[PDB]
Amino acid sequence: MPNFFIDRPIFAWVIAIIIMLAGGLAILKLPVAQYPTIAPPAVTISASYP
Amino acid sequence: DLMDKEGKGLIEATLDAVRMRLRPILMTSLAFILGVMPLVISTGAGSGAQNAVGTGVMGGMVTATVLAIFFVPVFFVVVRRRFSRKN
Amino acid sequence: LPTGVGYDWTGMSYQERLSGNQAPSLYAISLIVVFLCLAALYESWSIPFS
Amino acid sequence: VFLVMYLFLQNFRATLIPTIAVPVVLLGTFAVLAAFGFSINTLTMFGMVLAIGLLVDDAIVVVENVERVMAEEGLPPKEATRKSMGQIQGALVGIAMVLSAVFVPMAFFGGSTGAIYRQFSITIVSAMALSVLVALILTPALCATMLKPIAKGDHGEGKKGFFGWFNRMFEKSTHHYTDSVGGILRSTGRYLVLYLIIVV
Repeated sequence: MPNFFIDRPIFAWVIAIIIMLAGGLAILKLPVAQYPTIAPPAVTISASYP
Repeated sequence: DLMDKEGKGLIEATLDAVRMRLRPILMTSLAFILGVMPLVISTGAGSGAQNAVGTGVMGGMVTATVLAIFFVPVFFVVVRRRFSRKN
Repeated sequence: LPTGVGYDWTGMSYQERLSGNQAPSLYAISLIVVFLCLAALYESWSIPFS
Repeated sequence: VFLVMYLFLQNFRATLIPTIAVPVVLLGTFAVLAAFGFSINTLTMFGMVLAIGLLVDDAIVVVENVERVMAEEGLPPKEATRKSMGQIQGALVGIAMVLSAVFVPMAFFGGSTGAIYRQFSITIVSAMALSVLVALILTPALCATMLKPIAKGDHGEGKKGFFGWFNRMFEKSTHHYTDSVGGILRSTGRYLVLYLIIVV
């Protein structure tokens, strides 16, 4: 059953390319920020009055 | 693979499996430690994590790969050769 | 126009102001995915190109 | 990683097969978190550089096991990788199963730091999972097609000099290691108790 797709090796190439351009679409799609937001939510309601 | 597909005694099947296994241990070992050369030469930029943890898994290699090459077969033959069945 | 002057194109000109057609990128990668999927169905090198 | 990949078995053909297999895996990693939308991040990027250490040596365990199995008896590589994919369809579902088992706790943390552990967790989820999958299908095809039908039982009688001489060092250490199997069976006695003292 893997050998069935050894018998279509170009099929496995195609799977690899689907990975290449799904992943290329991802890296040209995914946003960038170094710290995937960790801290708990903290609303800081503040005020000011002289 | 060499238990009942090859129904021999444990030791010689262990030897063939540990020769055929033996070249993987070297190639994986040197391969990975050359993998972690940049981790250990690094100064700055996560340097605690790649330096400390790179050396940590490096010591994982040398205190695992060239440690338990001896230990895994003999643990197998004390589990089996002390606690197989009677047959 | 004098200095300190800007402007805007909006409406459906907001839509085309974003993009009129990113379609040929999708015809491009559509040609890609057609090419490789037929390279699985053919299961053959460049026989799909016909 | 690529220079490592060429380095070992001294072939300008065979060792070049898995190399191009390598980065596809890691970029598929991004596709997996495209399922998650998780942005590229220095914690996650560091967990995936450790993780690409992990799938490159997963890559060389599967392709070295394949290269071995086709190498020791030298038949046309169909049946070689048939038996090989027998034992490592078992071993691939092995390493995926137990490796998934080692970082489902990383999935099931609490705490915000524990959510960072969730990020490393999904990182090696991607690495483990798709690495095992491309080893399952893509690797036996690549090894099966564009390699050479080699001679049977060939040890490399023409490969000489420092290289095959180092392979004579290799068999020297191999039979030396066989003597280590007997004598360090006696030192499964004394290295049984030495194992207890090093573990404590």
